[PDB]
Amino acid sequence: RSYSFRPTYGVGHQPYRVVVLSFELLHAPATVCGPKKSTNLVKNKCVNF
Amino acid sequence: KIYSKHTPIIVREPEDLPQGFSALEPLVDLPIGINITRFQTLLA
Amino acid sequence: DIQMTQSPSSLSASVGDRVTITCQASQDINIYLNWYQQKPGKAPKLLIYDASNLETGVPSRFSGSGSGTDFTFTINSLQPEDIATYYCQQYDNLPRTFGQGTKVEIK
Amino acid sequence: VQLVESGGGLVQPGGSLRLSCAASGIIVSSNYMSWVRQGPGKGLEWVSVIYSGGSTYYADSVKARFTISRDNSKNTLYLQMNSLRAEDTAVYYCAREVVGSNSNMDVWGQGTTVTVSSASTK
Repeated sequence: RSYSFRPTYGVGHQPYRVVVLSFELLHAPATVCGPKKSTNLVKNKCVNF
Repeated sequence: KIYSKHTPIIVREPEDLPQGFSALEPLVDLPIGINITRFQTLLA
Repeated sequence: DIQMTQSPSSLSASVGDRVTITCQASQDINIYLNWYQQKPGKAPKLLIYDASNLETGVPSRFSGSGSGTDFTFTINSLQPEDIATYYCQQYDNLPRTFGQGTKVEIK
Repeated sequence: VQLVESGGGLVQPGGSLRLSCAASGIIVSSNYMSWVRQGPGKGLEWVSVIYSGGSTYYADSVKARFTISRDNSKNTLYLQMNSLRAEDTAVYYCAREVVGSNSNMDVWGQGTTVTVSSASTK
C-alpha cells in the first residue's frame, strides 16, 4: 500500500524522514574514528607535545 | 601488508636471480581481518 | 485515548428533509474516520471507506466527505428499511475508539 | 465467509470461559481480527485487536485479563478472561479490518448478549 503525503494533513501523517544509526562491535579492524583538537604550532621554547 | 620493490635495467639473463642487496619498504597496510591459507597468481 | 464528539445526535424530527449530520474529534485527525450503520439486533455495517468512498451495493444518494477532523454525511432518502443507529470511529491511531452514539429515525 | 458464534447462557461474576468465534473458510492465523462490545444502554465499545504477527492490542483498563488464542485448523478464535467485575452485560462481536486502503471484504458476525450478575436464571 502507499503513503499519502497530501499537504492538507497536519502533524502525524506528514512525512518525517528518519535515518537509523547502529554500530558493530564483533569484529575488530580498528577503523572509522573522528578527528578532534588540531591546535597550532609552537617553536623555540618548552613543548608538551 | 603488501610491500613492493622494482629494479630496472636487469642485464643478466632471466634465470636463477641476480646478485645484489635490495631492501624493501612499506607500501600498503589494510585492516581487512580475514583468513589466508593459499594463493594463486594471475596470468594474462 | 481519542475522544470524538458530535452535535447532530438525535434527528428524530428529520423526516423528508436535508440531512447535515457530522462527527468531530478533540484532536485533529485525517480522512481515516469511518462510520457504523448498526441495525437493531445486528452488527455494525460500513457504507463509506476512509470518509470518502462508497459501498459496492447501496443507493447512490449517500455521500460523505471527511477532511480536517470533520466528517459530514447526508441522507436525502428517508427509506423505512434503514431505521438504525449511526456511530463514528477513528482508526490508524493508538488507540482505536468509538463514538458516544447518534440516533436516526423516521416517524 | 460468514461467522460462527459459540456462546450463551448466564454466568456469575468471577467466572471466565473461552468465548469462541469462527470463520467460514477465512484465514484465521494470517489475518487481522477485532473484538468489540455491543451493549444495551450505550454504544459500541472497542475491546481488542489481534494482528497476523501475533500481537494483541487492547485497552489499559482491562489489562492483565485478556488471553487470546488463534487455532491453526479449527478456525475458531478463543478469548479467556480473569476476575470478572460484573460489567459484561453485553456481547463480543468479532470482526475484521474495515478498510486497509481500498477493500470491500467486510463480512461480520453476531453473538448472544450475555450478562454477568449475582442473580442466576429464573
